[PDB]
Amino acid sequence: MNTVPFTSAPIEVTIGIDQYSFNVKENQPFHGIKDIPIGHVHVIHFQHADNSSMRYGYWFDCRMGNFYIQYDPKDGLYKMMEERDGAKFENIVHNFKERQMMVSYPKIDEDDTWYNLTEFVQMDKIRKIVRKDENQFSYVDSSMTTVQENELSDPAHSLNYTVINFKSREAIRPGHEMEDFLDKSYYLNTVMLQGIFKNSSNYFGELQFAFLNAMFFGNYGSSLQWHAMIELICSSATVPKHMLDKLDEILYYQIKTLPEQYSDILLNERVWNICLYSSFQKNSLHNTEKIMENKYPELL
Amino acid sequence: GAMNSSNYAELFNNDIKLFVDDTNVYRVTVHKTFEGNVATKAINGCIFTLNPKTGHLFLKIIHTSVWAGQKRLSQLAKWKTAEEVSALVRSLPKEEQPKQIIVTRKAMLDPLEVHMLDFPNIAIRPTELRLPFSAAMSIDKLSDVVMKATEPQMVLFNIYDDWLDRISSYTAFSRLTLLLRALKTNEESAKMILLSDPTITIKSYHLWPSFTDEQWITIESQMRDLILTEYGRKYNV
Ligand SMILES: CC[C@H](CO)NC(=O)c1ccc(N)cc1
Repeated sequence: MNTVPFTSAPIEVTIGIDQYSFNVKENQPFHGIKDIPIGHVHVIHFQHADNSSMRYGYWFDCRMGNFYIQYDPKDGLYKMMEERDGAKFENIVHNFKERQMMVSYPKIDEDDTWYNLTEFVQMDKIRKIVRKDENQFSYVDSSMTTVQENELSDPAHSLNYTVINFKSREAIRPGHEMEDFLDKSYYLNTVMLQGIFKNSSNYFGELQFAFLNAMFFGNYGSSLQWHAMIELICSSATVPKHMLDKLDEILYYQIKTLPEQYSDILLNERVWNICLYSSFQKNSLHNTEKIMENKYPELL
Repeated sequence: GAMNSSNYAELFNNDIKLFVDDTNVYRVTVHKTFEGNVATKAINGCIFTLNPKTGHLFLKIIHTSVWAGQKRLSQLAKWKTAEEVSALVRSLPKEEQPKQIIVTRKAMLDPLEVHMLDFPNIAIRPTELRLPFSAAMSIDKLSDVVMKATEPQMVLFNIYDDWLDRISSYTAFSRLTLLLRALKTNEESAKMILLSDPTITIKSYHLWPSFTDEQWITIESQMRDLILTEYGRKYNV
């Protein structure tokens, strides 16, 4: 079990760690989060009490370094940093634990939610979507735009998701215009899976990361990317059976976890009705269709 | 964006543009089978592709053999239309290629956009006008060449005959749409109007009769009467 210590908490803030959150008051003696499960990526995220504008946070994997949080009064945010002196870090953490100065990652033993949401998400792939190679962790916030959003403006601060565009020469083979537009299997299986992602695990990883950035930061470009990656599968007549079964599980846990009050802005009516009721895969997503019909029947 | 009453003079400026109407591409007769079921029989159709400034009509005749063995023909018809328009554009010299293509039905937007990905600088546009180009097959010479075709064929016409020698494109298009609207609302009466006086003839190289300027005014008046009437006979007013 790993730890992310905080130097202090000078401004009142709601701190999230994966799907959990807790309020910290201005200058409340607070020093961090302990008992963080090893083996998963994690996200630690922030919403200031004075400006609910800009949720922001850091994707990290404790196996890649010792990370801590320190508030910067000049830039006005909590910053993740890496401590390279391992003895200094063990000592700081042990002292804060002895003082009972860290809250517990509050995982219920039965609960596989975080695993199910991050099954295919890897830090190395996150770091290629969020380019900042001098840090081992990755900053994301509500306002960052995607490469594809910039094509339709600061490149260093962009989400380099894989561009998907159904009306593009990449998606459409000369001479198969109708065929490839109405059945996207060649775009899915040859262009994207074999060509760009190499395997379905990397495809699902990017899909899962896009959803999590949509959910945790309200990042609109990430929501667009999540839906496009769903629609590309559902609009393909030929999809490996194991991919359909895994997609159903992936989406089930995403819909299960989504805040009920955010479904109006995070779910695209057209994509979901097309995917569940009109597409080639309308009958292949049983778990997802059942939870969608019982939890968000209005959308449909 | 969409073409409508507010940007109507744009049709007659000096940017090359084409209307594409696909309503006569897939045509069928519906009939009973020996068993008392219903079946369709396709008949030859056509793509109506019109330059509204010059009157040049690229009439691509769609022979029934294109449908043999195909499924979902009404959907295929849109894609076949887009394929043929894209082939037409590629066949023209660069300086003759349109800068905009306006489709009369919004369901043509995606098929044409996909077939024209190669041409990022040609705008594909819908329209809010309810243009009467479906009535093109009420023009006898156009109907005749479509029905007689035994293979795929492109036939070029000027749908304005020689009108542009005496009137502007705006006026020619207005006359064209009035004639087609009339033919669409009441084909029998519309055609009676156009051909009643046997002394006025259709030249071999023309589609419409050789009316004098004064006779066109009378003709146009009779067509507006027809359209308003049928609008009464139809709504009882
Ligand atoms: C940092 C939050 C955690 C909650 O368990 N510790 C305390 O709240 C706390 C307060 C005072 C102490 N002397 C030690 C601990």
